[PDB]
Amino acid sequence: QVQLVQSGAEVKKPGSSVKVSCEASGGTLSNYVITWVRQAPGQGLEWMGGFIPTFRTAMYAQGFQGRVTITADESTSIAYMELTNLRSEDTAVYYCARGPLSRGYYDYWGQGTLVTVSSAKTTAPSVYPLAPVCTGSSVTLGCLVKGYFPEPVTLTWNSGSLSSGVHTFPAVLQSDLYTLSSSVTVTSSTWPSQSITCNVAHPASSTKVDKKI
Amino acid sequence: SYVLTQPPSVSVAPGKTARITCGGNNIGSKSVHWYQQKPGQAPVLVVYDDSDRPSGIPERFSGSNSGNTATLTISRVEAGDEADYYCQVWDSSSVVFGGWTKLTVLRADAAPTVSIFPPSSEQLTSGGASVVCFLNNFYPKDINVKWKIDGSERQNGVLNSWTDQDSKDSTYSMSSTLTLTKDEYERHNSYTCEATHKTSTSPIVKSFNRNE
Repeated sequence: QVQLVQSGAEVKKPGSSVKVSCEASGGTLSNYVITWVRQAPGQGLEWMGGFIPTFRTAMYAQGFQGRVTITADESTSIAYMELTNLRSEDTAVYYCARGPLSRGYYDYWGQGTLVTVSSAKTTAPSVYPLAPVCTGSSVTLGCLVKGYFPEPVTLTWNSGSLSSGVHTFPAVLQSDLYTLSSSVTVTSSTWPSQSITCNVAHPASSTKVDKKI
Repeated sequence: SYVLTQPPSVSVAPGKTARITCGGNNIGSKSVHWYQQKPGQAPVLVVYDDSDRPSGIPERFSGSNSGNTATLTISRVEAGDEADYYCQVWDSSSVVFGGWTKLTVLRADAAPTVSIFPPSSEQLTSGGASVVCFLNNFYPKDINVKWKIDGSERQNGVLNSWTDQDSKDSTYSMSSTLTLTKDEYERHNSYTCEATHKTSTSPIVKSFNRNE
C-alpha cells in the first residue's frame, strides 16, 4: 500500500526560499499527475501547480508571480516543490497530491508540510501538568505546553491509548512563542488510581517529554 | 480566473440530509470532484467525476452536476461528518478549488463544564505562573470568559483558543490561560474565571485561593 510522505515542517527567513519533498512510498510517480496545494492558516486550499512526469510538463497558477518551481526525481519516485522570495503570507501548510494521468482528480494525499516564514529561533516547549485544584464524579485534567517555536507540537494522552474525552486546543502565538493546552476528562473512580500522562513531541527541537498528572 | 462558488456554511440536524452547492459557470459540462478535510487532517477524496465514489466512502455521500451547479449530498449526517468541504474542477490548464464549506451538525444546548487550574510547581520553579481555565462541551458556540484577580477584572496576559465542533458530541470547547510571573502571582490571593453563556442567566464561576 502506497503512501505519499512529505518532508518535515520548515522555517525560513523572510526573503529566502523553501524546497519541500514528496515521496511515493513503495509506489511510483510515472503515469501520474502530482500537484501542490497550499493552505494558509484558517483559509482554503489553493492550487500552486501540477507536474506530469511522463509528458515532462509543469503547470503553474498565477498569483504566485513565477515563484513556484515543481520538479521530480530521476528515479521518478520523489517530487519537489520550490517557493522563492518567501514573504510572511507564505506561512502555510503545503500538501502534495497524486492522481491518475487520464483523470482530473487527486485520490492520494501527503500529510502536508508546515512552512513558517519568520526570523524567530527554535525553542523546545515547557510542559506543565494541570491537576485538579487541592473530587466530583467526573474530573478534568490537562497539560499546558508553553514557550515553544515553531509549530508543530504533537500531543497525546497515554501514548495515544487515551483519546476519548480529549480536547486539544489550537496553538496560539504570543511574542513569537506558542502556547498549547489540552484537557482530558475522566471519571473520578479512575483518577489518580491510574496514570494519566501528557505526551508532547516537538520535532524542531528534537524533544519528547512525558508528564504524569 | 474560473470561479467556484461554495457557501461558507451548511448546517444540518443529525440523521438528516446535507446539500453543499458548488456554483460554477457552466460547471455542468465539467467533471466535478469533492474533498473532505476534517480539522487537523489532509483532504480526502469523497466524490470524483460528478458522482463516482471511491471505495471506502460511505454511500451516504453522493454527487450530482448540471447547469451552473454541482452538488455534494450527505444523507443521515452524523457528528463524524463535521468537516470542511471542497469542490474541484479543471479549466484552461489550471486546477480550481471553491472556498471551504463548513458543515456543522445541530444538537441541544449545553452549559459549559468549567475547571480552573493554579500554576504548576514546575512553572513556579521556572519563574512563571499560568492560571488555566477550560470551558468545555458547551453548545451553542458563543461564549465569554472573564478573569478576576482579588475581585477585579484583569485583561492582560490572557490567551484564548477554541476547538472545532467536537467530532463525537457536536459541542464546542474553550481554553483560557492567564499568564503572570511567579512574583506577580504571589502578590495576590484570589484567582477567578467566569463563563457567560446563552444557557444561563448567571455566569458559571470557578475560583481558588493561593492560600488554599
